[PDB]
Order: sequence, then C-alpha cells, then structure tokens
Amino acid sequence: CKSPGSSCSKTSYNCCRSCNPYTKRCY
Repeated sequence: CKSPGSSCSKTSYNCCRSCNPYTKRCY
C-alpha cells in the first residue's frame, strides 16, 4: 500500500488504512 498519510485522492485506494479526502492524505 502507501503510508498512513500518503497523499492519496478519491480513486487512490492504495492506503493500508484508508484515504482521507479532507487532507488528500491517508488516515
């Protein structure tokens, strides 16, 4: 996956945790 704060987005589900669209980063 990516970091638990990696700059994800809406389609980026590469977070082992999840993607926060408020921070555009993973929770």
